[PDB]
Amino acid sequence: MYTFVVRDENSSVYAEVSRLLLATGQWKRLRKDNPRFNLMLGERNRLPFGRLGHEPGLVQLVNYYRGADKLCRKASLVKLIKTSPELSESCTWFPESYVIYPTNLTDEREVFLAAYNRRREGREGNVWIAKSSAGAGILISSEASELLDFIDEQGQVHVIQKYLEKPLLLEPGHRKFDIRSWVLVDHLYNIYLYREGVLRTSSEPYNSANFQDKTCHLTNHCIQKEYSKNYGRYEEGNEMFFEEFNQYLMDALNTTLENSILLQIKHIIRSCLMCIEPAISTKHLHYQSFQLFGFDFMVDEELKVWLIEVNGAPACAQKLYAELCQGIVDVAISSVFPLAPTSIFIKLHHHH
Amino acid sequence: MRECISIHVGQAGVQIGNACWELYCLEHGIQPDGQMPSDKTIGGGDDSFNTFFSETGAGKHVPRAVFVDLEPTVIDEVRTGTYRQLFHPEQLITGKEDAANNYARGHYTIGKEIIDLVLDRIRKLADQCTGLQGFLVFHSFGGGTGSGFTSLLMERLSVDYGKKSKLEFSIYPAPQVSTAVVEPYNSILTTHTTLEHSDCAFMVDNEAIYDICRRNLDIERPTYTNLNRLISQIVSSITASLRFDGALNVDLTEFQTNLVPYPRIHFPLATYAPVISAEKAYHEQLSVAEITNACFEPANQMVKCDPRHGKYMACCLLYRGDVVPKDVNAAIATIKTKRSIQFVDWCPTGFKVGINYQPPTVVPGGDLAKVQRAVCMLSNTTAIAEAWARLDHKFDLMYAKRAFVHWYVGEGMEEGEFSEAREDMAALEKDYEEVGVD
Amino acid sequence: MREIVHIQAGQCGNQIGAKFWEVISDEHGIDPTGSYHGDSDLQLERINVYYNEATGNKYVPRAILVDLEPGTMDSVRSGPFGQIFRPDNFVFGQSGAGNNWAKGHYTEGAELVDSVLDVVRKESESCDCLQGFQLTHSLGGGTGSGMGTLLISKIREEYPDRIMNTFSVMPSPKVSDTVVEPYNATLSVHQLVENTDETYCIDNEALYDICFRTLKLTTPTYGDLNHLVSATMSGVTTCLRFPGQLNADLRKLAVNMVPFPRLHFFMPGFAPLTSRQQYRALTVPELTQQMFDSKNMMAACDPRHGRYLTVAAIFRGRMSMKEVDEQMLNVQNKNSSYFVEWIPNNVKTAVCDIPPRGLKMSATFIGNSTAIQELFKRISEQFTAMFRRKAFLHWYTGEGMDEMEFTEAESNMNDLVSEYQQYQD
Amino acid sequence: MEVIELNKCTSGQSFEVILKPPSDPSLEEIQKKLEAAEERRKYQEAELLKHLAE
Ligand SMILES: Nc1nc2c(ncn2[C@@H]2O[C@H](COP(=O)(O)OP(=O)(O)OP(=O)(O)O)[C@@H](O)[C@H]2O)c(=O)[nH]1
Ligand SMILES: Nc1ncnc2c1ncn2[C@@H]1O[C@H](COP(=O)(O)OP(=O)(O)CP(=O)(O)O)[C@@H](O)[C@H]1O
Ligand SMILES: Nc1nc2c(ncn2[C@@H]2O[C@H](COP(=O)(O)OP(=O)(O)O)[C@@H](O)[C@H]2O)c(=O)[nH]1
Ligand SMILES: COc1ccc(Cl)cc1C(=O)NCC(C)C
Ligand SMILES: [Ca+2]
Ligand SMILES: [Ca+2]
Ligand SMILES: [Ca+2]
Ligand SMILES: [Mg+2]
Ligand SMILES: [Mg+2]
Ligand SMILES: [Mg+2]
Repeated sequence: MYTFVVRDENSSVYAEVSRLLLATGQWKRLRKDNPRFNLMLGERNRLPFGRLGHEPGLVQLVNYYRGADKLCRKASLVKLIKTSPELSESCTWFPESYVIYPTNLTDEREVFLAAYNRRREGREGNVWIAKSSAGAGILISSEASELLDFIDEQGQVHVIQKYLEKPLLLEPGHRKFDIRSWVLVDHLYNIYLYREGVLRTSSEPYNSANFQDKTCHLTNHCIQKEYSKNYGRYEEGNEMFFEEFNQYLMDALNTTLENSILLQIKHIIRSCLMCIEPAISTKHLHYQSFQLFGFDFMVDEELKVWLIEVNGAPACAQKLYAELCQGIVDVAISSVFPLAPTSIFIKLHHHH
Repeated sequence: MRECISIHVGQAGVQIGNACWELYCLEHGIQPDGQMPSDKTIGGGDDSFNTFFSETGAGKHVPRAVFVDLEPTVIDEVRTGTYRQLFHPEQLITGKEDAANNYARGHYTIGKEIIDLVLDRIRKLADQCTGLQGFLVFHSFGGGTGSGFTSLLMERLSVDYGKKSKLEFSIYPAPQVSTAVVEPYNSILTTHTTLEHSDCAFMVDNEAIYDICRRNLDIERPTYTNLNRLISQIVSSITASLRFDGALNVDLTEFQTNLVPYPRIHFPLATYAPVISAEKAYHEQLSVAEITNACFEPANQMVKCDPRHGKYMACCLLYRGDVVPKDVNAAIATIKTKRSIQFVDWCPTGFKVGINYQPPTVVPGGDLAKVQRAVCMLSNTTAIAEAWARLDHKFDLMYAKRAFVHWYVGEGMEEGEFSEAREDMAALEKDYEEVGVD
Repeated sequence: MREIVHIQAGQCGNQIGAKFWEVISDEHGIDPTGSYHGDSDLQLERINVYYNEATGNKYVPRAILVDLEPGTMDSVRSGPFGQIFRPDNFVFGQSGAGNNWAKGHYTEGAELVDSVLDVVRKESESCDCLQGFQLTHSLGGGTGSGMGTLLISKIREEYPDRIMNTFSVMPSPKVSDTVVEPYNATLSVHQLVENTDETYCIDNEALYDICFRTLKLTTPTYGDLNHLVSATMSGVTTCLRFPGQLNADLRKLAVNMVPFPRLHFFMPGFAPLTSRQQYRALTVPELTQQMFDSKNMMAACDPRHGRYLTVAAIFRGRMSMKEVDEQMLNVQNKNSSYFVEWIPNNVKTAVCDIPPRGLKMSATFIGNSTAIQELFKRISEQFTAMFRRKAFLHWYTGEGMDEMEFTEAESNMNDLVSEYQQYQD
Repeated sequence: MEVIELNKCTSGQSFEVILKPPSDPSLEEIQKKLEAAEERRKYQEAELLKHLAE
């Protein structure tokens, strides 16, 4: 009879896993402060890792990799890419990014203006996007004066990265989109990619001559469902799944999702996670870790994939809650606490 | 030459002191009867081993140690054990009834009526020192004596010996080998009143020594003898610089200079390797790089924690056996490129290395096998603060309901001394977070 | 040299205490004449905790026998091990207590108490370092209850810093001598709540049912109930009589078992309990599953009705200490809803190599459960069923007492219940 | 990767390697604390005996 606790009532994902665990009749739930547990579904922030793995006779398991914030923070991810030799500054699949601290507080202000003045002098497209983690708060502008003045009006760290002025547009619609991939990493640090991704598409045609209206530029599910007037027109909930998207790539572009995009996504995930493995691995740790990640990608009109950000506490598409949650129990939990396919994941083999 | 006086308080301190002095004697070639054939100066001399041993006219080498316990059962083992001939009765002080795992009882009730005796016995060992450096205090956090009487002894030592350094070897409480529920209280009480009196403290989590014995020595259920034989190896490696010719950590002052830039943060984390089973057929001897690489594995740390998520303030490497500087630097270069070693920006990113060519001495018939080289790393990591968080948390669970509090108030303590001690820890956790996290 | 002074008072007190010295004397190799004839040194290691060493290597139980009538103690002296007890330590009267607390506490008992304390003071003056006292007695009678508590009240006055421990047989109507037993028990319970550090609650009903249902005894006797108390008493005291680090002395055990001064009433438990299939080897999982089962507990309180404050287990015999930990850690991690979460590690375990007589291995259970409030709830409901009509009060008022003192004992124990109630939530 | 202060002797040697540069109570007051606790005990035992006298 395995025991587990819950310390994040707002998690739509592990809320289902908890419902599934109890449905097995072999997992028992305890109060959120009972240290005698096998599995912790811990809080997002200030998760007390230091108190894990100190109960005699209990093998304890947690659903967050301590130190993964280095990959799931806007400024942290950028700092990780430019410093880690495994990724280098010349990284080809990550937009040219810079970390900018508001002037009311290292800082890459002058480094950003240099590359900004070289592009302005070379006639090249010079549209940048400013954003931060403390957002629902984004500004898209081609003028460096506006981007900087916008950050100074705030009080937290921000990041300016090159805006993809040539994104792949779906037809009919002439609309933008992003791709979400759910990746699971078990205690053994196997990298499993969920065979099912989603495209959170924009219901508004893309307009390159007006970054003031951010309804056709931002593909966030909440922005389209509030400020967009064509929500749910071409697909249900602005969510196109890999089947329809794969049929489109073959009818219009004469290629496959696997060949044109999925290969690059699988390469990115490996390089991001393999980089930080020696920092977060729980191979010889007194407790064990496993975490679900949500990667966001961009696709330009040349079928190149760019990495936007990584989400540490991602939600799931409504239609994929059952299949994915059950998979988490199979490869991440039961692998350590077995119960008395055609795997739904795609293992990304690598060198530990 | 300058002398060092060792003090062992409580059962944990006393038994650990037994295992060490057994080890010191094997290392310096001292026999159970105190004789030392290698010492050519009979009845005197200022050699490096004289920092721990005095000499009589008859040629006996007598430890500079005092054993204190409020109950005589554990110290009687010393008076009749294998090394009974080393000590004389003045060195072994025993009461008649212990502190019942009650810090208040050891510190106030019982401690007040015996404190003046200990100081006198220690004063007698000080009168044999031509230039005393300081004291090494072995004790436990959980025991009533180890926690309660120690904190008092430290308060008085800082009064009778002002300019002298004091180092602790504290035993962190671990349920797997403990039958006392109030040990969090004692640990947090003793850390509070002892903090401003100790200059450097090596915490040892029994949980760590326990799992290292089960994992590396294949001991299904390790005894205190097992835990102590291992803990005496670590202690030996840390005190070796004081007992042997050398230029690193040559006096107790150097321990604070090299490991403690900030006063309150004086709890270095210790890592030791290799620990090899004597019952093993025959082990492939590890290189310098392999044993140094092991110093950054959580399984070999005296306290379980994750240094990858802390910041180093200092770092020493103490080697014993077949080791030459050339090999040490090579392993360090390879570990930096693979490991996560983040230092605080106001401290240099460096390693002080000491090497003693004599390899570790293993107690005949013990659990550990003889190796040709071994290392012990002392690194001041903010990650050790995890240990305080664990301990302080349990303290809050019981104190929120005032459980067991009446036992302390009943020996004369004030309930306010709890929260006062707890708030001192909350500040100690804050100083650690102010130094490590961004 | 941490000596314990034993006191046994009254009929029940002395018949149980007698069998108690029969059981441990066997374990330490002490024959009925006081001579040692064991084969191991672990027997004598901690022998002076309960025995004094006389001339000729004779061991004399450090025990005082007390009663207001000669009958029971005359049987002890003529009994099996009767010749081992110190002759002077037989302090007894002739009037009897008539199952009256008032008589044992204020009138008859008070006339004999000074002479019992003369013997206690004589056994203590010879102790190198006295740990404390342990009293065996019933609460439903007149002597062990009325005078027993009178003795504790006076031993605490003369020895205020020594541990006072008692084995108290609680009364039950299904196993009853007189209808006044709830009166005597309610009055004693207040004394114990004030002047005892540890009280092992033993409900005669729980003992009866264990003999009837589990031991398949068709018609139990007081002797059969006393066999259980003997074995239990031998069990909880193993930590004291043999070389062990866990709960070594009486005060250390209190510091780990009593988180609040008034909640010091324990439910003991034994295992195995086998009916005569008695030769079957009992495994460690079996020892543990039974040891925690309520049917093996002697308070007649269902633990699953309250929460455990602290727990102390003791395993006796040659076994796998690794397999003990695995199973103990299993029971905790399978029912963590019945252990309070605000006391980390409130379940300790001690191993002993010497098993009791006739068993390869065994386990003794010591629980500080809030479920004990059910015991004091029964006693209170029976007390009030009669006191509301003032029934049978004339036996007590005739001895000097007033109805007010009854109303106080009533409110005092209802408080004790309310105290056990707030810590269950 | 610098090595500084290399000291060698018969029984070993010690050195230092730099990878990157940076960027009480008096005796009177202890006796009072002790006597203060000894006083709180004496008071509590008096209340116990006073209680036992009543
Ligand atoms: N490593 C190690 N730990 C020990 C040893 N003896 C006791 N301990 C630990 O010490 C803690 C209890 O403190 P003790 O040293 O036994 O208590 P004390 O100093 O004798 O003080 P008293 O309460 O008066 O008995 C427990 O957590 C034990 O795990 C030992 O020999 N080696
Ligand atoms: N460099 C870039 N070029 C083009 N579009 C970009 C971009 N960076 C971000 N976007 C747009 O912004 C959206 C993602 O914003 P971002 O991820 O920075 O904020 P966020 O983290 O609150 C959304 P989520 O966490 O749900 O993925 C995408 O829909 C994408 O279209
Ligand atoms: N277990 C057990 N209980 C007893 C025994 N004798 C009496 N009792 C119980 O003790 C209570 C009566 O107390 P008793 O010892 O006769 O009073 P006293 O002798 O005057 O002090 C009743 O509830 C009985 O059930 C006995 O030998 N064993
Ligand atoms: C009140 O009597 C008892 C209470 C309990 C037990 Cl276990 C046995 C007896 C007994 O043997 N009575 C015999 C007598 C009533 C004739
Ligand atoms: Ca000499
Ligand atoms: Ca000082
Ligand atoms: Ca008379
Ligand atoms: Mg986000
Ligand atoms: Mg002790
Ligand atoms: Mg009777």
